[PDB]
Amino acid sequence: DIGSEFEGQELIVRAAVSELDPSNTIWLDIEGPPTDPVELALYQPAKKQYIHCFRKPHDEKGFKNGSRHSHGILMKDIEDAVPGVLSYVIGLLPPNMVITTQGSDDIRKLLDIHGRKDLKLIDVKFTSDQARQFEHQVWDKFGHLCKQHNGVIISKPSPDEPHCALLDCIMFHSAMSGELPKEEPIPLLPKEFLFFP
Ligand SMILES: [Mg+2]
Ligand SMILES: [Zn+2]
Repeated sequence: DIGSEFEGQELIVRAAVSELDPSNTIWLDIEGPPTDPVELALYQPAKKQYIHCFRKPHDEKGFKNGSRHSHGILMKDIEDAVPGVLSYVIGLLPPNMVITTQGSDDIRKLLDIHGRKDLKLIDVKFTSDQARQFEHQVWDKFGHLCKQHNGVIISKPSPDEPHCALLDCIMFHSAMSGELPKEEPIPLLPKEFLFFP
């Protein structure tokens, strides 16, 4: 408990989680399977804020599937992610918090694995077309928020846009609201802390 080389990261995450208001809508999305997640985002539109972090997968062979066909995150761009950050964020979430999601199955599993059966999920149950209404607009306006999706998406016309946990949250909220947010949410976790020097 005393002397950790990751004391800073821990304090940063604690400070970020303390900013979450359990009275407001909070979105959560992950990329990667719930057993080996590689990207996590929480987004609270009412406070114009988000928590966003990464982790290196433990199953590198399995990671290839999501990388090529879903999220487009290359191993090179997350191999230096500080381990445990993603789990620490989940561990700190307030008791019994209501979390908004699109497609609850994998998130439920993720949270259950983390022993967070107390967290409650709303699934907005969008169709794919509904969920991604604002995809191009979100990448145009907010794409600079995540530069970690550099792999071309293969179809197992034109390549699909890769899925980013953060931009997914933003575009899902935009779909629910009918419009993109006023302007630019603010990161609660400084990017430089998500990765090894
Ligand atoms: Mg997603
Ligand atoms: Zn991303």
